[PDB]
Amino acid sequence: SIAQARKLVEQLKMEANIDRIKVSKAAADLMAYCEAHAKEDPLLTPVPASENPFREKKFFC
Amino acid sequence: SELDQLRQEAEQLKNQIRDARKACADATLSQITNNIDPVGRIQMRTRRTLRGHLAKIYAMHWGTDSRLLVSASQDGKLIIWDSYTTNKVHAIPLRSSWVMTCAYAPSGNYVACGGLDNICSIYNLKTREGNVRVSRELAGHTGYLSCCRFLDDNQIVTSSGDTTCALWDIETGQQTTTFTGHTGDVMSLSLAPDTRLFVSGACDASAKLWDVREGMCRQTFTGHESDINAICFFPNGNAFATGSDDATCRLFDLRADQELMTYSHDNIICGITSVSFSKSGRLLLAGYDDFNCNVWDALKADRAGVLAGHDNRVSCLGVTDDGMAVATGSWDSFLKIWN
Amino acid sequence: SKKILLPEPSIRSVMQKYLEDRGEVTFEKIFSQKLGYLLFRDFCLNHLEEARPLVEFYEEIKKYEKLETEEERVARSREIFDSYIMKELLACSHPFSKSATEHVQGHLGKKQVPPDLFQPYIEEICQNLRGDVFQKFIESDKFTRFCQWKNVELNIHLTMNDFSVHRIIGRGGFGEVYGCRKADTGKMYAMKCLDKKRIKMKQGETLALNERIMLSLVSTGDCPFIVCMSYAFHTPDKLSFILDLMNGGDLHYHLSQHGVFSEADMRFYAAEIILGLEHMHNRFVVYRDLKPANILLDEHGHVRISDLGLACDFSKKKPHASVGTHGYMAPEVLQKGVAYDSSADWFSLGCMLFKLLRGHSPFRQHKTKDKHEIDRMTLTMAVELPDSFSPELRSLLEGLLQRDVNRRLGCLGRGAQEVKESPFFRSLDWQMVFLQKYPPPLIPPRGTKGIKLLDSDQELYRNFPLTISERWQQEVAETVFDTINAETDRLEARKKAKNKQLGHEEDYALGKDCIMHGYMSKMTQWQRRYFYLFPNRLEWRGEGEAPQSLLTMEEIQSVEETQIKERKCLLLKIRGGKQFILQCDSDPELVQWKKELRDAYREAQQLVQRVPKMKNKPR
Ligand SMILES: [Mg+2]
Repeated sequence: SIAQARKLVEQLKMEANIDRIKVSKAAADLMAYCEAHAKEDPLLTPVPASENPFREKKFFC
Repeated sequence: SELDQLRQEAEQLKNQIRDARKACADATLSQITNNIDPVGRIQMRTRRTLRGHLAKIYAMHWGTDSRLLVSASQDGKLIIWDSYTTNKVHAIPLRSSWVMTCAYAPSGNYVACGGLDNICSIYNLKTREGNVRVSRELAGHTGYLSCCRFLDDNQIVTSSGDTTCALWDIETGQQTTTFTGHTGDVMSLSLAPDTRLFVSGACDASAKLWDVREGMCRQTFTGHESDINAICFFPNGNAFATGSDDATCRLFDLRADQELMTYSHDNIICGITSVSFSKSGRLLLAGYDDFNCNVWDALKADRAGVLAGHDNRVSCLGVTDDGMAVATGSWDSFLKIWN
Repeated sequence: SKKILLPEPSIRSVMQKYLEDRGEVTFEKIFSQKLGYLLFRDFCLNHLEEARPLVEFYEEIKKYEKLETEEERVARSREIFDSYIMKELLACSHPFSKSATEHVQGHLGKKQVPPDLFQPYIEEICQNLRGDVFQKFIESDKFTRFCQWKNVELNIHLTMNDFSVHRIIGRGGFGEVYGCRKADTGKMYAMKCLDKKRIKMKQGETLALNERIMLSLVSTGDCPFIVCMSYAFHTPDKLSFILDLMNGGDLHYHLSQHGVFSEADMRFYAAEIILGLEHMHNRFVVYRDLKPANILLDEHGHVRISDLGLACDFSKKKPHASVGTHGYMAPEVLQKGVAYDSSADWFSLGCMLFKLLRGHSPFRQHKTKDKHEIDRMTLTMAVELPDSFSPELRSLLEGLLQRDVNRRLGCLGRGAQEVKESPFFRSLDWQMVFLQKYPPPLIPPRGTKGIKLLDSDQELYRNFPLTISERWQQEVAETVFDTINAETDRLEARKKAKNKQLGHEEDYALGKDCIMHGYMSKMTQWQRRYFYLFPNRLEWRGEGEAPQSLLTMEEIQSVEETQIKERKCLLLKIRGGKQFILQCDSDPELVQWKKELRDAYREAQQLVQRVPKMKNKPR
C-alpha cells in the first residue's frame, strides 16, 4: 500500500521523464512509411494472379 | 498523511504527463493525411475455408512462410494447416481442453498454446523420431494464458490473467523477466519487429510498452473506456493499434506518447476481438463480435471494406508476412483465408 | 440369446466412477463379495507371483475351518504347520508376527485345535493383501472383469420371459406357486405369483408388501432352514417372488398321511426349525406364524420355514397386535395392548412340536372351533403333558409353553442357544444339524374377475423389484461364471487381434482430460455411438473414426430425466431451444451420465463466466 503508492510515483516519474516529438512529425513519419511501402503491399497493389497462391498459381515448393 | 501526500503527488505527475502530451498535439493525423488519396473500396473474398475444428476457434497465428498457420480451439486441439491446399499438416490434441491461445515460432520448428491450465505449452514439430510431442510445460503464471509469442526457439513472452506478462528461457523453463504493472487481466501482447520492446493490452483499459531486455514499463497508453482485447505493432515499430470492448480501435504513436486516431462508427456497437495491419501499415483489419471483420484506412480513419463470411464471432485474425492473405478465425469453427 | 453377455471392458470407465462414488472400491467390499473374491484370487494365484502363497494359505485355512470333528482338526492342525508355513517364515516381508505365531503355538502346543485356531493368520494375510496387492488388482483387468459383472448385476430387469415355468406346486392365497428354471443360468427355483386383482379384491395389499420386505431382511446369509428370496419382480398383473425350491409338500399334509411322529422324528424337525428361527431373530425378525403347514420339505426330507407374509421387523418398534394362527399364538400376542419380541416364536414352537407328537395344538381340545376358547385356554390353562412323554420332552415343552416371557425358554437372554442346550437335544451336534447331515425321517414320494387395476394401485409397487446381491452372485458362481469368463476372454483377445489388423486407434481417451467415456445412443432413429465427456464438451463417434461431432457444456441449459416409451432417458435442453436425448445401456450408466454431465456443465459455466475471452457479451 505505502510501498505500492511509492512504486506508482516512481513509475510515473519514469513516464514523465521521456521526451517527445510533435504529433505533426509523428503523423508525417507514418504517412511517409505507407507511401514508401505501398507498392510492396499486395492488398493495395495487386500482384499478377498467376503469382497469387489464392487466385491462379499452379506450381509450388 | 503519507497515503495523501503521495496521492497528491500522483496527480501532479499525471498532470505533467497530460500537459506534455497536450504540448505536442499541434495537429491531428487526420489533418496530416487529409490530402492523400483514399484507398477506395477494398473488396476481398473468401479463397479458402478451413474445416476440421469441432467447436469455437479462439486463436490463430501465421507462420513466417505465409503458408502454414496454427489454430487453437474449444475442441481441445491445435491444427496446423497448409493454406495453399487446405490440407492439415498436423492435428495436436492437448492435455487441457481449455486452450485460449497459440503461437507459431519464427523457425517453424515449434508451436505454443495454453489457457485455463495457466501453462504455456511448447510443441516440437520435427522430432528425431518424426513425431509431435510436448518439449516443455512452462509453469509459473498464477492465472490463465491469454497470449504468447516466440522471439526465437528458446524464448517466448506470455500474457496472463494474473495481470502479469513474462519472458521465458524455454530450455530451463524459468521466467527470465516478469513484467508487473497492469492492474487487470492482460489479454494480448505484440512484439516489435526487432523484439527489443513489446506492447500489452489489459482489462484495465490501458496498453503498456515494455523493454524486454530490462523488464519495465516505459510508457502507458489510455483513452479506452473498456477492456483492451487485442493489440498490434505498426510495421516500423513506432506505433501500435488496440481493439476494445468499447467498439473502437485506436492508433497510438510511441514518440508522441499518445493516441493519434480512433476508428469507430455510430452503427458499430459491439467489441473488437483482434487486430492487424496490412504489410505497408495502410490498412488496419479488425475482427468483431458482430461476425464481421472491418478493414480501416489506418491513415484516414475511413472504413474501406468488410469481410463478411462467418456465422459467429470473428475471434482472431492475422495477415501474412508476404501480405498476400488475411486469415480469420471464428466461433463458427471455421477459419477463412481472404484476399 | 437367452444367456448372459457381459458388456465390453470400456464399461469400466463408467462403473469405476459409479462404485467409487459409493465407496465400494475397497478391499473389504470386493473381497467379501463372492464374484469379487473369485476374481481377486484369480489375479493373485495367476498374475501376481508375490501374492499367490498368501491366498493359497488363506484357502488352506478355510478348508480347516469347515472340518467336522476334533480328530480331523488335530490332523490338519499340524499338517498345515509344515508345508507353506516354512516357506512363509523364510520368505522376507512375509514372516507372520510373533504375536500371531505365539498365539497359534499356545493353542497348538497344548493340543487345542478350535476352528478359529489359525485366525490370527487370516487377519495378517488380509493386512498384506489390502495394500499394494489390492491396488494392483484394481489396476488389473481382473477388476475390469469385476466391473463388467457388476454392471450386469445392477441392470437386472426380470419378466416371465426370463424363467421357464414347469409345473404348479401349491395353490395359495392371492395366487399360485410354480417350479421353474432361470434361463440365464439354469438355476432351479420356486416362482410365487400373487394376482394383483385378487390382492385388490381381498384388501390384501399390505400382506404382499410385508412379505416382500421381510424376505428381504431374512434372505442374506444363505440359511438352509428358511424359504428365501433371490429376486422380486412384477408384471402389469402379477407379483413374483423367486424363492428356494421345495418339492416335498408341507408338514401338515405329511402329518396327515404319516400320523403323529415319535420323539426321535419330532427332534429332527425341531432342530432344523430352531436354526431357522435363530436366523430371523438375529436379523431382528419375528416370524409369528409357526405351524406345520408353513414347514416345507425338500426332496430329501429336510425342512424350511415358509410363508413370511406375517413376520415382523422388531429392531426399532416392537409389535403388539394379535397376529398368527389361533392354536399357536403366545399370550403376549393375544393380549391387545401388550408388546412382544421373538418371545412369540418360541411359544409357537411349543404348540407346533406338541401337534407333531399328539395330532392337535395343546390349546385345542376335542376339535373345537371357538377361537375365543382356544385363546382363553392359551391365556389360562396349564398344559396337560401326557405320561408317555419322556422327562426330557416335558422339560422342553414346559420351557417353550411357559406363559410368562420372563420364565420362558429362549426368552431369558441367550435366545436359540438356550433351546439348543435343552436335554431333549442332548444327543445332537448342532454343526451337523446346520450342515443337513442327520437323516430325515420322511422322504416325500412322487407327485372371479370383474375388478379393475387403476393408476393408483400400481404406485404401491414401484419400489417392489429387488435383487439380493449375494444370491445372484452365488447363482452365477455355481453355474456359468467360469464358462462365460473364458468365453468373453476369447472375444476380447479376438477383438484386440482384429483391431491390430486395422492398426489399433490408440484410445482417444488417453493423454487428455477426458472425464468419462462409453456407449450411449442418441436421437425413432436410435444411433448407438461412443461418447467421450470432457470438462468443456461432449463428443461422440461411430466406429473406425475419431469423433466428428459434439456438444459443448456451454449450450446445456439443463440435464433432466424423462421416459421415452417405457425405457428411461436423459433429456438435455440446449441453448437454441433444441432437445438432445440420450439412452443408456444400463441403470448404472444412466445414473453416472446424469451426474457427471450435470457436474461438468455446472463447472464449465462457472469457469467461462469469469474468462472475458470465452464468455458471451452484450450483442
Ligand atoms: Mg400383544
